[PDB]
Amino acid sequence: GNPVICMGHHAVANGTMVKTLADDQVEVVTAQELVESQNLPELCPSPLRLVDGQTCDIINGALGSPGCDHLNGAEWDVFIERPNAVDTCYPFDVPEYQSLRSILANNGKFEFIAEEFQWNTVKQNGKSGACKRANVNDFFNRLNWLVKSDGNAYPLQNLTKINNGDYARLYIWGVHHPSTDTEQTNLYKNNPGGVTVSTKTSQTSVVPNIGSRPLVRGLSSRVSFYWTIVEPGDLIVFNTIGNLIAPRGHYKLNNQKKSTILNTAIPIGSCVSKCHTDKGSLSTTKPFQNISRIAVGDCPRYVKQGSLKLATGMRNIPE
Amino acid sequence: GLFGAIAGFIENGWQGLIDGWYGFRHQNAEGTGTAADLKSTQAAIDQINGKLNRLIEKTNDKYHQIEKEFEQVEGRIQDLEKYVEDTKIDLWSYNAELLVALENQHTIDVTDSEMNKLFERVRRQLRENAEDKGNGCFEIFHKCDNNCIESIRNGTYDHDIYRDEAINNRFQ
Ligand SMILES: CC(=O)N[C@@H]1[C@@H](O)[C@H](O[C@@H]2O[C@H](CO[C@]3(C(=O)O)C[C@H](O)[C@@H](NC(C)=O)[C@H]([C@H](O)[C@H](O)CO)O3)[C@H](O)[C@H](O)[C@H]2O)[C@@H](CO)O[C@H]1O
Ligand SMILES: *[C@@H]1O[C@H](CO)[C@@H](O)[C@H](O)[C@H]1NC(C)=O
Ligand SMILES: *[C@@H]1O[C@H](CO)[C@@H](O)[C@H](O)[C@H]1NC(C)=O
Repeated sequence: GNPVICMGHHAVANGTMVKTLADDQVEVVTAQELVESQNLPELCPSPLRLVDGQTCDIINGALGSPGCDHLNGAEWDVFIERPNAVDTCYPFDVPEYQSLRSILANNGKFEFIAEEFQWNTVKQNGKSGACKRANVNDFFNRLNWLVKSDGNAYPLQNLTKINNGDYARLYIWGVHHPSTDTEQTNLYKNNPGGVTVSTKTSQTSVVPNIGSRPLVRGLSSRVSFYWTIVEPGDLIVFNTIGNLIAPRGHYKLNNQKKSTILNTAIPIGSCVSKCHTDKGSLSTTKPFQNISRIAVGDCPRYVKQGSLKLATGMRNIPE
Repeated sequence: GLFGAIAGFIENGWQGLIDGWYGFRHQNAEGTGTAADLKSTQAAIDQINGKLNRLIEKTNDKYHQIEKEFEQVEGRIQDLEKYVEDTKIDLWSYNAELLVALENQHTIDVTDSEMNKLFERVRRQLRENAEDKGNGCFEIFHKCDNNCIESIRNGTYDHDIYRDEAINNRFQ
């Protein structure tokens, strides 16, 4: 009596090293990489809606700077802001810049509603050579530059916009900063000027600053931009004795704000992906990625490791 | 492996076994053969693709977050933003490292387990007609032609058929 039967398992010539709790290098027959380390050299325009700012960043888009007209009516899941975006208008600053940029980005649309402001004797539509539009002196197309009458009057301004619609409104308004008191006086007569924007629940007051400032786009003067959100049932009051860069209306806010912004130079292609990094879209089923902590959409989780191998087979012991 | 089969009492795997993870290798009077075991193979495969699927596709659908790159320091607020992100990344990297280590330790034990189950199943079919040689092989103490071998492989082997022949060979 001597037939023999043996029970055994498969093997291959060269398997894959994996880690366990116990051992850092164990050879198994097959394994699968869980960290995505390759990205597409482009951003996928589907199935998320990407809006390419091109030359305008999102703040300049909102203000209506020249070159930003392609952003009118734009709706996005992800606003693509370009590193080489260029200023094309009056030198300006925004005191809570990142906060405004967040609101605009999160909101997800540029839907502007023109409104009629009955500014008193003051003259409207001040323009500049710092803000040329089609080689003609111009300004932010969402803003209205008010100055004294020809008969040197800047009467205290005071008009009111009432929100009785079914959506919160965003008003963007500014304050002008002359480089001289002469400059101040030839513009607004009054010195100092001043703005107070009020709602039922808030009032915001700005006193203009006059000083020598670096030449930006051939100017030493500046505009500072502010914003006011007016919920339905509330309203907004504008008050000026000089220096107001007035709104021409309001942007619409969504009730639910679900969008965001991505700053990257990566071109938009023709691929399909729901995961976007600042280095390009990912096309993967892996649960992790080491490409960038900056990631928007339906993405793998960002980790530090370059590789994590999951065993998908038994230990490899050949011969 | 907790069971000591793979890289244990089975000294190595079979590169010639290419149509299954586990199988049988026999030698009788008419020759030798190697055949895959479907049920043990499928059990191991089912338990592994199961892990794969629980892993691949969960939900990290994120839009508006926080800024994560900064040109110049600003102080307190920026420090917090960077600290939150760095904290978040270390925790997830830890989770990923531990997950893969646990899963792999489990996968190796499972595959070692299925090997042992297959061995134990065959042992039970063979009753008193065979003896463990210690290397994952049974010495069969009766003539066992190809049909006989196949009956052990498909689970129709009837030990009573050969018992008298086998007992006599083992003990005299
Ligand atoms: C206003 C006046 O009576 N003085 C005239 C000066 O405007 C002018 O001074 C030069 O001004 C240069 C740029 O002028 C601008 C501009 O930004 O394009 C011209 C705009 O039309 C004007 N916008 C208004 C009045 O709403 C704008 C504005 O005053 C300032 O931007 C506010 O700071 O001025 C630049 O500053 C030059 O360095 C300067 O020589 C002189 C000389 O051309 O003519 C005056 O009649
Ligand atoms: C303007 O201001 C006056 C007081 O100065 C206030 O009573 C009135 O409600 C305001 N009206 C408008 C049109 O803004
Ligand atoms: C991601 O992992 C690969 C190796 O898998 C490595 O070459 C690359 O440097 C890693 N990326 C980063 C940003 O560290």
